[PDB]
Amino acid sequence: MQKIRRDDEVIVIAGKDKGKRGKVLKVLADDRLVVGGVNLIKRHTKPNPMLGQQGGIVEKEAPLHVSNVAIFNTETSKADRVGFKVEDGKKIRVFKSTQKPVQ
Amino acid sequence: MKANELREKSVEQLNEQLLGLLRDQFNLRMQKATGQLGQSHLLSQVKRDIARVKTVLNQQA
Amino acid sequence: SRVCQVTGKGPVTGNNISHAHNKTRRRFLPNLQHHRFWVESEKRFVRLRVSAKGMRIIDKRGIEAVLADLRARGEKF
Amino acid sequence: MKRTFQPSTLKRARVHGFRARMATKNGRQVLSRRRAKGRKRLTV
Amino acid sequence: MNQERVFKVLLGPHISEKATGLADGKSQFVFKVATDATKLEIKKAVESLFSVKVQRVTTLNVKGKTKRTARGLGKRNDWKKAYIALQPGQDLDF
RNA sequence: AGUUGAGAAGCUUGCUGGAGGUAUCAGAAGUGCGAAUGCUGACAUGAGUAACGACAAUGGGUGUGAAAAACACCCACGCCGAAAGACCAAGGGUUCCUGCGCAACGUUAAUCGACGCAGGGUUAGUCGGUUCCUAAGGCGAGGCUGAAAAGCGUAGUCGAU
RNA sequence: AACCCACUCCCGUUGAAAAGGUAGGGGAUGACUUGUGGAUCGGAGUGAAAGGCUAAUCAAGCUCGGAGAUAGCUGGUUCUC
RNA sequence: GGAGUCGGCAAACAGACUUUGAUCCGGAGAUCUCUGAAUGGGGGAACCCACCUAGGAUAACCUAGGUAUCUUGUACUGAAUCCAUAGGUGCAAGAGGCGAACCAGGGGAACUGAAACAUCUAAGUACCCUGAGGAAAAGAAAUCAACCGAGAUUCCCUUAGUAGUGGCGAGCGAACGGGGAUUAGCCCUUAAGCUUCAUUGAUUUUAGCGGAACGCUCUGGAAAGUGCGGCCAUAGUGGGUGAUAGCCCCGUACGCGAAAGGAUCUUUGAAGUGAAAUCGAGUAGGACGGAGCACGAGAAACUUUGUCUGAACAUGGGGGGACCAUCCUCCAAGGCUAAAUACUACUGACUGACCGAUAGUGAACCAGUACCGUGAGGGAAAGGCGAAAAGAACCCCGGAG
Ligand SMILES: [Mg+2]
Ligand SMILES: [Mg+2]
Ligand SMILES: [Mg+2]
Ligand SMILES: [Mg+2]
Ligand SMILES: [Mg+2]
Ligand SMILES: [Mg+2]
Ligand SMILES: [Mg+2]
Ligand SMILES: [Mg+2]
Ligand SMILES: [Mg+2]
Ligand SMILES: [Mg+2]
Ligand SMILES: [Mg+2]
Ligand SMILES: [Mg+2]
Ligand SMILES: [Mg+2]
Ligand SMILES: [Mg+2]
Ligand SMILES: [Mg+2]
Ligand SMILES: [Mg+2]
Ligand SMILES: [Mg+2]
Ligand SMILES: [Mg+2]
Ligand SMILES: [Mg+2]
Ligand SMILES: [Mg+2]
Ligand SMILES: [Mg+2]
Ligand SMILES: [Mg+2]
Ligand SMILES: [Mg+2]
Ligand SMILES: [Mg+2]
Ligand SMILES: [Mg+2]
Ligand SMILES: [Mg+2]
Ligand SMILES: [Mg+2]
Ligand SMILES: [Mg+2]
Ligand SMILES: [Mg+2]
Ligand SMILES: [Mg+2]
Ligand SMILES: [Mg+2]
Ligand SMILES: [Mg+2]
Ligand SMILES: [Mg+2]
Ligand SMILES: [Mg+2]
Ligand SMILES: [Mg+2]
Ligand SMILES: [Mg+2]
Ligand SMILES: [Mg+2]
Ligand SMILES: [Mg+2]
Ligand SMILES: [Mg+2]
Ligand SMILES: [Mg+2]
Ligand SMILES: [Mg+2]
Ligand SMILES: [Mg+2]
Ligand SMILES: [Mg+2]
Ligand SMILES: [Mg+2]
Ligand SMILES: [Mg+2]
Ligand SMILES: [Mg+2]
Ligand SMILES: [Mg+2]
Ligand SMILES: [Mg+2]
Ligand SMILES: [Mg+2]
Ligand SMILES: [Mg+2]
Ligand SMILES: [Mg+2]
Ligand SMILES: [Mg+2]
Ligand SMILES: [Mg+2]
Ligand SMILES: [Mg+2]
Ligand SMILES: [Mg+2]
Ligand SMILES: [Mg+2]
Ligand SMILES: [Mg+2]
Ligand SMILES: [Mg+2]
Ligand SMILES: [Mg+2]
Ligand SMILES: [Mg+2]
Ligand SMILES: [Mg+2]
Ligand SMILES: [Mg+2]
Ligand SMILES: [Mg+2]
Ligand SMILES: [Mg+2]
Ligand SMILES: [Mg+2]
Ligand SMILES: [Mg+2]
Ligand SMILES: [Mg+2]
Ligand SMILES: [Mg+2]
Ligand SMILES: [Mg+2]
Ligand SMILES: [Mg+2]
Ligand SMILES: [Mg+2]
Ligand SMILES: [Mg+2]
Ligand SMILES: [Mg+2]
Ligand SMILES: [Mg+2]
Ligand SMILES: [Mg+2]
Ligand SMILES: [Mg+2]
Ligand SMILES: [Mg+2]
Ligand SMILES: [Mg+2]
Ligand SMILES: [Mg+2]
Ligand SMILES: [Mg+2]
Ligand SMILES: [Mg+2]
Ligand SMILES: [Mg+2]
Ligand SMILES: [Mg+2]
Ligand SMILES: [Mg+2]
Ligand SMILES: [Mg+2]
Ligand SMILES: [Mg+2]
Ligand SMILES: [Mg+2]
Ligand SMILES: [Mg+2]
Repeated sequence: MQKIRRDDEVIVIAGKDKGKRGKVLKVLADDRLVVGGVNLIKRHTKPNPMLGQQGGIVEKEAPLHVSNVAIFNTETSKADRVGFKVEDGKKIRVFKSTQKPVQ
Repeated sequence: MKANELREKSVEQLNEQLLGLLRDQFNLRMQKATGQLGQSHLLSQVKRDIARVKTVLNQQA
Repeated sequence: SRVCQVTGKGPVTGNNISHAHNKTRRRFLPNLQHHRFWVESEKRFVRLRVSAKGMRIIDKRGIEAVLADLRARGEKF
Repeated sequence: MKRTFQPSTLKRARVHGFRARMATKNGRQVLSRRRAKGRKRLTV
Repeated sequence: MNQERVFKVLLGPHISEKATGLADGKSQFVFKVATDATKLEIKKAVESLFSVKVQRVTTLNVKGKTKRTARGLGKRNDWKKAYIALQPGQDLDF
């Protein structure tokens, strides 16, 4: 099971956008993430005449490594590590600092 | 077609199902050749329905 | 091939040695002929390709004893 | 001028073909030798 | 033929300038057929699947084109083609 | 670039480069190249020199095009014509036709091409195969022979020219 | 004449060509020429016999192994005092 | 298991799949074209032509099964020829081909060395061929010793480059006696053992699960680096994250885990086999010609056999390196036996005073490929943007280059 999942509130640790907060919109292979509102880039595409075109300059979000973010603990307002707690019949994710489940 | 509901049928009823699926697959190839096939995913979906029916039909013994 | 049917003798190899002691490869072949043997039980003649040593064994042991051995080891005649 | 190679596909298959190698043990050794090397062609 | 071979011999109409002109001036149609199909099976399938009366079928085999690329030399699949002649007046539709 | 030793060499720095290096003393060596008509790759000289592949032969006009000695059409000259014209077989395998192209290929340029990209194109009771029959020859149940592998061969069944 | 050959001169020799070309030359119903298929091969085959030919290789083919054969013979052998 | 997915070069455009459990991983099953031992008959491999039985269609077929050869067994049958023999058909079981090495056998060189070369060497090597197994072979004294004794076979270290042998040249080369690894014997008045089924338990293997502990500050595009202070340790020199991380991620030490397959060891039952009947005769010994013994005919014992001969019967027979006598020690001509030993084409984990793209495999890259040759066969070159494609919208020259 993976510690970082889609639609999770995360905070960026290490990088140009270190300190910002957002939501995970996509999880890639090779351990990379797309987090909303961070690591913005502009892509300049030539409008070729073959089957219409796309446009001029488009601004999107570049992926960043999965070890450069952490789950945001919305009880202490800090980055937190996450573990997996004992399972009666199912796994959950808990915060290592406070042992409460991740919601 | 899910295989759970296929094993409730009979050999008499499974052959009609397989025969109908071959009719539909032929029509899907007519559309593909002429060009009026938007539902491109239906091609591989009917292939697995035919294979599924033949699997259950062999298990009838 | 050149194999006796009762003793199993086949060709073997060795050397020819001259006076100056030069060696060349040679073969030693069994002394085997074709011979018809009278089978008293079958009122028949059986023709075998046996060596002269194998004829002496038939004299000592008999033809019924030898023929049973050949059939036992699956040799055809 | 006449050259050494005068092609003929019928004479090619009857000398160097697959069924010609398989007929003798010395042609069967050729095929097993070419399989051990990994040859893509394996026959004329 | 068994009931399952009927749906597997024809692969689709073949459309081109040559095939278009034949379908009007001669009531003759061009199809793509399975490479192991015979003139007898093509005749029965067209009659059964389109409810028409075919009168003559002619077939030819087409070699696949060979295309050279960076990785080497590749070629396309061989296929089979059929010309199908119908009754004097009747139209074939899909 | 400077500087230090008798030498192999050491040291300090300007510029470039952008992530690794190894004082000292020991221990192990794939430990030091100018030559071997040495091996591999790159680049010189000859030199912008020889040559551009049958000495049948070309001259105008128009068009297209960024650009025409070579492309297309027209007028006019030449050459083959028991072929340098047609058609089968072997061999080759898409070189065939059309649209779009000119970097490389074409011993020059190219708008052209047996060149690149993409489509299209081969329709048989009578043509040629296959199917029937055999030649030379091959293989060959049983069989005979042979250290082993195997050789020859009968019934047979392959093999067109 | 076609077809098969190869006597002479010249050209060509980094060739148009690893054996040709232009002029002449011999045989041209036969011990002829030629297509397709087949048989014989490495101390072996075939040879109207030149030690010729056996895939541009022949006083013993090619290929892979013994094999890094042997070389009293040539050549080379790399920093300092 | 627990949220993304529709394989890569290799991207885009589309269509979809699903927390009612998908892609993905493991056990089991179904399907499995044509060629190939190829096996219905032929063939130029991937093609052509068939026959028989059963079922189904009415036209010019479809579906499912069978049809190679040889060996062994069994049933029917039946030539010359009277009986019965060969021979002929029908069934059952088995075999066939491939594989780098190791093993046991059959055949068997030459270059080279001897500073030439014949005996000799190279060498019973290279190579070709035939069988078997996970190992094989060999194995339970007609053995050595020396008047004291040892006690089946296999492998290692010594004796020892010694005794011998040798155109007595070049060379070849033991044994007795010791030190070890392994431990085991049982039958022909029918045994240990082995194989296959059926059951008693244990242990592994084919997937997975949990898995501790960090902050501030400076330079910087980006801290894991600076400076200060902490925490975890059966886990601290692992890989990578935007520069060098025990505490960011995946891991690591350590604990857990299997519907179902494979394997090994363990019980205790059956069946077969061991198996050759009955203690060994064309055998021991001998003559001629060869091989093997370190031993090349030499005083030449011993083993083996191509040709020819040929005993005795425990008051008998074999050996103790010509041969004789005396002593000593064994009982051939019938069998079966684990372990210690040999090898790696193949799978996994770890390691390296190994290489780092002319190196290391011929081969880091779509390599036994391109290419060369009729064929057997030979056989290359060719890695690196950046942390992230953010891979350069837009304007100008130029042939819409
Ligand atoms: Mg000799
Ligand atoms: Mg046709
Ligand atoms: Mg294809
Ligand atoms: Mg410097
Ligand atoms: Mg520097
Ligand atoms: Mg580094
Ligand atoms: Mg050091
Ligand atoms: Mg060196
Ligand atoms: Mg030098
Ligand atoms: Mg140099
Ligand atoms: Mg020098
Ligand atoms: Mg030179
Ligand atoms: Mg040099
Ligand atoms: Mg110049
Ligand atoms: Mg000059
Ligand atoms: Mg000049
Ligand atoms: Mg000139
Ligand atoms: Mg000229
Ligand atoms: Mg010229
Ligand atoms: Mg010219
Ligand atoms: Mg003009
Ligand atoms: Mg001109
Ligand atoms: Mg004229
Ligand atoms: Mg052709
Ligand atoms: Mg060609
Ligand atoms: Mg082409
Ligand atoms: Mg053309
Ligand atoms: Mg054009
Ligand atoms: Mg130009
Ligand atoms: Mg040009
Ligand atoms: Mg073209
Ligand atoms: Mg014949
Ligand atoms: Mg034969
Ligand atoms: Mg035979
Ligand atoms: Mg025939
Ligand atoms: Mg003919
Ligand atoms: Mg001619
Ligand atoms: Mg003249
Ligand atoms: Mg002439
Ligand atoms: Mg003449
Ligand atoms: Mg005359
Ligand atoms: Mg003739
Ligand atoms: Mg021959
Ligand atoms: Mg020779
Ligand atoms: Mg002479
Ligand atoms: Mg050659
Ligand atoms: Mg020649
Ligand atoms: Mg040697
Ligand atoms: Mg050498
Ligand atoms: Mg000299
Ligand atoms: Mg077959
Ligand atoms: Mg066959
Ligand atoms: Mg069969
Ligand atoms: Mg067959
Ligand atoms: Mg076998
Ligand atoms: Mg010699
Ligand atoms: Mg010598
Ligand atoms: Mg010498
Ligand atoms: Mg000499
Ligand atoms: Mg020797
Ligand atoms: Mg031998
Ligand atoms: Mg086995
Ligand atoms: Mg044994
Ligand atoms: Mg012993
Ligand atoms: Mg005693
Ligand atoms: Mg014992
Ligand atoms: Mg885990
Ligand atoms: Mg952890
Ligand atoms: Mg590390
Ligand atoms: Mg860096
Ligand atoms: Mg780390
Ligand atoms: Mg940190
Ligand atoms: Mg005995
Ligand atoms: Mg006896
Ligand atoms: Mg004796
Ligand atoms: Mg003797
Ligand atoms: Mg001797
Ligand atoms: Mg002597
Ligand atoms: Mg004797
Ligand atoms: Mg004796
Ligand atoms: Mg004695
Ligand atoms: Mg003595
Ligand atoms: Mg015994
Ligand atoms: Mg390994
Ligand atoms: Mg480099
Ligand atoms: Mg390399
Ligand atoms: Mg290489
Ligand atoms: Mg070739």
